[PDB]
Amino acid sequence: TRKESYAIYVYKVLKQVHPDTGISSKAMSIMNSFVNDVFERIAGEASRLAHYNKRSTITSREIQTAVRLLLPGELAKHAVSEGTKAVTKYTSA
Amino acid sequence: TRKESYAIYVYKVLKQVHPDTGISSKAMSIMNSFVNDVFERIAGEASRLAHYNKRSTITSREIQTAVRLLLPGELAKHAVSEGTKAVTKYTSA
Amino acid sequence: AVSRSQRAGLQFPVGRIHRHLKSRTTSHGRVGATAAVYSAAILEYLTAEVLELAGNASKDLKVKRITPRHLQLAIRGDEELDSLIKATIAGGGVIPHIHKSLIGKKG
Amino acid sequence: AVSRSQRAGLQFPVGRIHRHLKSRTTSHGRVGATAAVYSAAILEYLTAEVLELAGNASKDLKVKRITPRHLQLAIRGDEELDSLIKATIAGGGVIPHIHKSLI
Amino acid sequence: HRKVLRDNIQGITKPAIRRLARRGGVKRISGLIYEETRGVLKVFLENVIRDAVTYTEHAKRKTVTAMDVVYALKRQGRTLYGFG
Amino acid sequence: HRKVLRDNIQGITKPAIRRLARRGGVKRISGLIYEETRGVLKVFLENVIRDAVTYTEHAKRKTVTAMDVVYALKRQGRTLYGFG
Amino acid sequence: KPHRYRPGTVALREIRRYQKSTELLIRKLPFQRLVREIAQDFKTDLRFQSSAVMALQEASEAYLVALFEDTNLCAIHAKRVTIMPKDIQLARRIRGER
Amino acid sequence: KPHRYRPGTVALREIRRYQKSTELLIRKLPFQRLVREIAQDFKTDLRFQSSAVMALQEASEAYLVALFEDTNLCAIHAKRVTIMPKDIQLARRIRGER
DNA sequence: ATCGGATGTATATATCTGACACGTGCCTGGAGACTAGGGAGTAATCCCCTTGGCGGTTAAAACGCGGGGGAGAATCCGTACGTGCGTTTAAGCGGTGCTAGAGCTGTCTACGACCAATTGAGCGGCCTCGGCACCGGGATTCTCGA
DNA sequence: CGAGAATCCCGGTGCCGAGGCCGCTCAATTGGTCGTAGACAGCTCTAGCACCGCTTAAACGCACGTACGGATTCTCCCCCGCGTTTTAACCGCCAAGGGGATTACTCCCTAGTCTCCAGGCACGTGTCAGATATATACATCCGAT
Repeated sequence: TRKESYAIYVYKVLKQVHPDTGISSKAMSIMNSFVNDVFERIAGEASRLAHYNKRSTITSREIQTAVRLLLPGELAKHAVSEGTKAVTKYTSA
Repeated sequence: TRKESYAIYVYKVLKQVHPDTGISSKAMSIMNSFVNDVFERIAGEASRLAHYNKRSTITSREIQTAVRLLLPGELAKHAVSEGTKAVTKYTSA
Repeated sequence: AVSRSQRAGLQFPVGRIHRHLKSRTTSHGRVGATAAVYSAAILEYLTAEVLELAGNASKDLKVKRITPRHLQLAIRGDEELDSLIKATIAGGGVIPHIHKSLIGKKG
Repeated sequence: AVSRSQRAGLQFPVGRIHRHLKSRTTSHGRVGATAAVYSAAILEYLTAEVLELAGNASKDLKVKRITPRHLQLAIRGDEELDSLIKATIAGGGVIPHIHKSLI
Repeated sequence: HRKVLRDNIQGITKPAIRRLARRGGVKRISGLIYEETRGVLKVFLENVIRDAVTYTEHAKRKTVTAMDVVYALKRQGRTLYGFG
Repeated sequence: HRKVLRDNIQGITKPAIRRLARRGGVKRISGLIYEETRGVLKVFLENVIRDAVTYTEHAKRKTVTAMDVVYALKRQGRTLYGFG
Repeated sequence: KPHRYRPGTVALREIRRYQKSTELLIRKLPFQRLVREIAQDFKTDLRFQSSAVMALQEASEAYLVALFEDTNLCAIHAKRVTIMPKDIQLARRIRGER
Repeated sequence: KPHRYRPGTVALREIRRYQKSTELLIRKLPFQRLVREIAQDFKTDLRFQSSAVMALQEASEAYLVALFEDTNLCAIHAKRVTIMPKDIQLARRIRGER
């Protein structure tokens, strides 16, 4: 039975950021769990915030506000900058 | 401009348990907030339980497992007793 | 046209709770009819449990109405209710208690 | 046919995340296309942030592959990442530290 | 229309801190407790107010509300009853 | 097919508790620490196992699983990484 | 000589009074001014609701009372009757704040 | 006379060893037996997965290590080097468990 | 201060293996192309309530001083815990066997959602008088020093 | 081991907030239809459980000694209690206008349904990164001087 995982994308990012070092199976599983946890937090906060303002659509504003609420400080600043750069790159295509 | 609240139901329960006692507005608001909090906790736990087993519906089994997970000990057993008695009464009716 | 909340012998609403539950499930989510009836029974029991203890605390103060102070006394005094409710009651005060060593004069 | 993950210049999937986001809304939710792309870039940045710190500690130990021990060192070494991640790493050990009074 | 405030943390006076300590149930208080308490209160207020400001800024509003304050407190795991 | 166990908390020996304390970073230990630690560990295990048993009961299964254990630990706010 | 109380009995009387009473303890106008001063950093020219200010004051007093109780526990454990900044720091460290 | 270390140095050496190490510390078979006995009360005739037992062991060890760190902090605050049940109780009380 | 054996600990040497890393073959799910409609943005308007200011009053804060009780430092006793040795115990590893129970596929069958009236339940506004806040006067109980 | 002071009851006065009543309107009830979620039945085959024997690492009990936890005094200085003098919070009242809360209109963005084909998942195989010994080199430790 097919099971979905983030291992390929994590390995792509690892090869981009460090062209020589490798990874182990337990470390890959830990990274998978960490990514799942973060995504669950972001989705829950966005859904709650969207319900909070009598809305029914999850657009970029709720996700930006959610990451601002969750991530602390310069992590939030850099994440917001990366997200808006990605959004502009998408729209300008 | 209609607001919804549990004030009349709280008053009915209070008149049932203590036939000659009053209530203040602040206490009524606190009771409303507490009831909303419990409702939201129960709904979230039931939804997560349904998502865990790849189901798509909320049933009395989901609610009973959620209240057993949340309520401690004596409260849990008494609450599930009232729940099952109410359910069998509704079904026989 | 009998009420659905009257068929189960409760006081809390059943149709309103069913509507509230259906607007809380995930996408393409259904809600069973008996789920609302089961959930309303728990809410009524918990409300009746708290209100009974609050009235008992109020009656020892020779008053007729219930204030937020009486809610704090009943909730914190009980054990299981305290472990369940961790929120802050607006204006509820605290439970009087002084430590043994703090009481001076060694008596 | 151009993949949506390549138009935004990302590595994480966009269509797959869009499917997951739509399955976690509340019974009627509409999910915008731009929402998935914003969330994909957040995950990629955080993943690239941790692997940068973990990879640095692996080189300091004169070793090649990354073990769960190195992940614990990087996270606890970071102050922000320590605050964000409170979960327990299996096999990660502890950060060595001895108080002044004990010596 | 607007103004500025230069140092308002001194408004939390020594009698007020002493009354808070008495309600908490202490008998004797040292000297640096007041400064430490002012620092702690400033940090806590900064966190809560930042969360509330984010909440009210998301809604394109200009006035902070008790609902936003309650939401921030709940988000911080400090749920408050009696305000909706 | 089945068996009974009568007293198994004594399997957590004194050297094991000493090794846990050394990893925690203590230098000298008293005598009643072992009994206190056994009691605390028993309480923690009872809570976690009760939650896991509820989870595996709801699914109409007969074998407890690591996934149920992970769900119970997450529910108690003690999230564990490295098991799914 | 004029009647003078010994150190401690008046403190205990204040303990009883403020433990049985249930009103606010900090001055509302200075608290409001402090709240506005703190809030002006994040966004300029904001307006507030009285209910929001009261909720903030409620939460602040509750948190301070809880922290003071934990500090008293630490001070009692250290075989003393006076609370100290090190007691406050130990309580906050164990609770996992800073 | 045979060489004898002073009381304390071996404790520090063990601290360094077990802090740089990264494996489990309790015996797996007694832990399994204790887990089965505890679990038998809630339901009879259960079966377990080895991964589940290992996960329980890791969680228990991490919790115990954190508790011992907090207990050592309390003992240091009380101007001692030996940890005591009163230190353990104070740590658990401040953390808000019982 | 040496100083000097003893002994844990770190290094740079073969060696052997099993665990990452990559190549292949599918196949299920992501990517275009229209289409419809319902949610959200935008403009206009009403009016609630938030801000700013003025003046009197009094409770609360700031200041200063005397002193008694608590925090901290030295000094001793003894007993409980750490360090080594010689036994004794059962954890651990390596096999073998076996069946209870977790997954996986199909079949209806019974559930729950949608839609169109329709009417009573619950929300908003309005009174009103009694529960409760406030005030004044005894009664009682601590508490400190003769 | 009494008198001063703080607190607790007890009774009277007033006042505004809780409880009940009335109008009304909108969403809970009731039939009737229809689509699909899943409750069972059967089958596969995985792995959790139960023995059996040898090795040996590690608990276990005992002896001895020393250093750390309390116990006891002793000093001094720091925070508490109380009286005076400022001061600014508080309450009542007024005034203006910004911005929150509704309403109506329009438009555009996303869900749904087909086609289609190519990124990921399972599976297999190889070779080299890292366990494992180990023989020195040496960095501390503690008794002796």
